[PDB]
Amino acid sequence: GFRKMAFPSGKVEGCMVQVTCGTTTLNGLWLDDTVYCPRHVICTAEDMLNPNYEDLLIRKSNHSFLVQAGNVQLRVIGHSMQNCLLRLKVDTSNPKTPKYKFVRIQPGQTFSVLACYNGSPSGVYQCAMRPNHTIKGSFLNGSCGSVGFNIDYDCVSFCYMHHMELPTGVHAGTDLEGKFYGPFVDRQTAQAAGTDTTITLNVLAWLYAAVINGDRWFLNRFTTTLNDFNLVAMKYNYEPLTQDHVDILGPLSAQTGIAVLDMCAALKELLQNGMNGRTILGSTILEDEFTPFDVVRQ
Amino acid sequence: GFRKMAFPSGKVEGCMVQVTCGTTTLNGLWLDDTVYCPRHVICTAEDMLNPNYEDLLIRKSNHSFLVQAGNVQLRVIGHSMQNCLLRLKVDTSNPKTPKYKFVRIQPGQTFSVLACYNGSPSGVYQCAMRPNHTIKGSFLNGSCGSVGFNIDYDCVSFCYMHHMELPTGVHAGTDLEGKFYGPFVDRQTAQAAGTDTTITLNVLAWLYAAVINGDRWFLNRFTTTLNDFNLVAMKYNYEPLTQDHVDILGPLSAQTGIAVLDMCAALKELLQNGMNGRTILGSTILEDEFTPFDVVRQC
Ligand SMILES: CC(C)(C)[C@H](NC(=O)C(F)(F)F)C(=O)N1C[C@H]2[C@@H]([C@H]1C(=O)N[C@H](C=N)C[C@@H]1CCNC1=O)C2(C)C
Ligand SMILES: CC(C)(C)[C@H](NC(=O)C(F)(F)F)C(=O)N1C[C@H]2[C@@H]([C@H]1C(=O)N[C@H](C=N)C[C@@H]1CCNC1=O)C2(C)C
Repeated sequence: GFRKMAFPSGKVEGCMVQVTCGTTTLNGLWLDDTVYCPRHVICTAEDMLNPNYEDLLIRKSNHSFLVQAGNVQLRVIGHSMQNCLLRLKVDTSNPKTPKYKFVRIQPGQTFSVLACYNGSPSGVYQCAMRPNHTIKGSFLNGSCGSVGFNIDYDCVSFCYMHHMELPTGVHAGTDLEGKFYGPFVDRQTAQAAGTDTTITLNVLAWLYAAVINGDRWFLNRFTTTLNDFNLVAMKYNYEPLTQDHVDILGPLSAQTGIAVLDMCAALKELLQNGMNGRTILGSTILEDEFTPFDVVRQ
Repeated sequence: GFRKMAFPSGKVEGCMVQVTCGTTTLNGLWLDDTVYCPRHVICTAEDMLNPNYEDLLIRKSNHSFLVQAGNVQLRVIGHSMQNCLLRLKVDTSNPKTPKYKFVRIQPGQTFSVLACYNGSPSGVYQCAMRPNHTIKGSFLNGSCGSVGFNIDYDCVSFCYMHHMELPTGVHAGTDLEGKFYGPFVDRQTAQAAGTDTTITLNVLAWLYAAVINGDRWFLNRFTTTLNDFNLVAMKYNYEPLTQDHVDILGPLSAQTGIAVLDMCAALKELLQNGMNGRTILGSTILEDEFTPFDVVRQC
């Protein structure tokens, strides 16, 4: 009784459309009278080596954008570029527009992804912004324009739009202002991320999830200092723990009766001695894509 | 890049309502002018061992059922009992009703669950119907009436309505005709899941996914017949493979060039010799809720 859960996607499904330029098709996000989509929709195998997007956009008209909201075609009455997105103005305002915000998420935070193909939603899953600013998604051909989001009350916080897959199989994209997460550019050329690390704050939160759910085999009577634990974190490619992070784990610490630095001693033991064929919440690996907030909500 | 993915939940979100009888509230599924919900909504510590549902139902008027679709109350116009569900006729037909059907999901097949509380959807996740007819869900108090479903093209196939949690932490419920999956009853009494077994068709799909992903340390050159693999599998509480299962794995065997029965011989050795601390797709435990359809669609 503890698993990856995505937000219900209906508020986002009502905003998904299909945007086509010539032979290139991807998904767009339709909010009020604006459609947001990745700008490389205007590209045709000049995806490579030299996308000069200013040169390629000046040569386009409104008429060269075919935007389809289901059966209906919306007419583009304007267009501008913002960073790596296009903002297409259309004559119709989406009646299904939810209360929404655009936010830029921090590494370690999680969001739900609505994977779309030809404007049509096909799956929903949870994932996280990695410390190296990639995401470990599931995106196939035609998935560009799919969005990541969180929902607070009735408000959809859009945080990700999908652009590309790196050769390691992880993914890269932008916020809804079109600025990439990480060092990447929307050009079909080989690009690497920085070396990733494990999200220590999330592993600790998931260890609290396990205690809350009856898995306590890994606890122990020892404890450790912050710097003592951080020395072990660095050896195993975990990111350092901050007093602010300890402060974030306060509510989970209270509800379980295990001080943060005690859980760190437990984690230190799991890194050093392995898990010895046992499981935690049904997993044989230390899970790092649940935030403290995700654990409390579940 | 393989991961569990749920169907987009919007088509079901627009059908979720709250149903309240006195002190007990749970979720209902509003399609056209019918609201479907577990019948134990009419109970009040009559839940204990022996609710007499026909007795409790005859003693209830339409006005005792408080049905709320978000902001607005819906008026219950009639009601009947179908197996372990109530069917509430309301005066309003749901304008958001999608194309739908009611299906009986089979052991081994997967579906998405929209977990709801007080008629408000809170999360979506994917589930397998286990061979012992339970599901390994994530349901808290108030989750009853949450539904599981698949979506084909534009049509929602409803297959599950949540009723209860068994002592091992797994969950039981019914199809949308109110017939329970498994030998369970909606009575708060001593009940236990049967012995689970492992969904072998899905473990084999997972090994194929691992081969597609470049991991093939577990392959060997032994051969096995279907019958000799099934005899070993049952010794380890694995489901035996059927004729149809071998056919279902055709696409993945063709894609990888590994004959179905050769992957069976790979699995047979894993069952008999363990993993010896090696990992498959990052895990020392064989996943059995990822279907051959999920592997095929995610490649
Ligand atoms: C994977 C590929 C080698 C093709 C390339 N990657 C690199 O060039 C890199 F090495 F720089 F990453 C790449 O993704 N693109 C090439 C080109 C865009 C993009 C693209 O096709 N986006 C798809 C949108 N529908 C979603 C992708 C497709 C497959 N799975 C996804 O997620 C732009 C960078 C303009
Ligand atoms: C777990 C409990 C000991 C309470 C009991 N279980 C057994 O009696 C068993 F052990 F027999 F299964 C049980 O579930 N119920 C008691 C009673 C219904 C049901 C119930 O409360 N359903 C909840 C619906 N809102 C969802 C559950 C709650 C907690 N987590 C869930 O999923 C009925 C069988 C009429």
